Amino acid sequence: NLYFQGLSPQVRTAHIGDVPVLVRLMSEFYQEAGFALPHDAAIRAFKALLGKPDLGRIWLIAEGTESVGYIVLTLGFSMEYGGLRGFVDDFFVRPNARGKGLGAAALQTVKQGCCDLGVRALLVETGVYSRAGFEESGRMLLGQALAPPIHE
Amino acid sequence: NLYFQGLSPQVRTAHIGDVPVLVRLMSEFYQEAGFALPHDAAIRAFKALLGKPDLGRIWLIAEGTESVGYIVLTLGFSMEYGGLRGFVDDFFVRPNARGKGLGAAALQTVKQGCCDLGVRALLVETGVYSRAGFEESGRMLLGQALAPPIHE
Ligand SMILES: [Mg+2]
Ligand SMILES: [Mg+2]
Repeated sequence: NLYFQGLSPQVRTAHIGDVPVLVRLMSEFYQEAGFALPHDAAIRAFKALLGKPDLGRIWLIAEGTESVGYIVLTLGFSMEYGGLRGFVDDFFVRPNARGKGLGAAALQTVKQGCCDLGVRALLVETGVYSRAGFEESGRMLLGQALAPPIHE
Repeated sequence: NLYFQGLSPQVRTAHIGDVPVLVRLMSEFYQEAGFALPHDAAIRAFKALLGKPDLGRIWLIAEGTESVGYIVLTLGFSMEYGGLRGFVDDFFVRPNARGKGLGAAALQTVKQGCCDLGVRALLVETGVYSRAGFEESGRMLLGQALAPPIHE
């Protein structure tokens, strides 16, 4: 199939004016998991990231006249690669918009963005991912919170 | 035991002049794993990180007149926390200097550094970690390389 027939044009860069829609989408994403998302905290986070491109990038996933999803890339240095690595830090497609290939398109867009930026690797914390070239790393992830998460 | 009797003063911030020692230590770290580390790539990586504090921080672990280890903190945005999270990105103590509590001191220093910076969480990819408050996150990590790692 040809480019215009596919879903790549449906994934677009997000701007400051998109914050209200991004907040709604993140709120839906959180509600689906049974969490309440404070609107101030969400606004703060999206504005912080949009205000400093060095931190990463956000794309919205469009269908008709609506954004029906979004994906967030965050960036950090990696000694293993001697350069930046990226994370698919958050990724949401509305339930009604799933199973249409939008998620796959979003991941391809982020991967292309990474290559364009000279990003050396792309990771995600967790089907759609496997087909996008994400495979299990085999590394045990440890952590500790130093502050409450955003939904608190 | 009192502060001066402990190992916290043994963990110090690294500067540009430390690059030759950092490269040797990273080379030892890599050789222990059976890898050869290109010296140009190592120099490039340490200089990049030391040149841009927004990317993270490096500490050296001192014993007598020698650095016997180092630890690297890298920083990235996290939507989950609505702020920066940190990674213990690399961590090496020379074999002869292990089992003396130096690793524990290094991790405490990084954790304090994170709190001072308003970093919201601290993660590590993988005993010493457990006692430093790192516990299994339960999240499967997926990834794909977009470029060769530093030892290639
Ligand atoms: Mg999340
Ligand atoms: Mg490493």
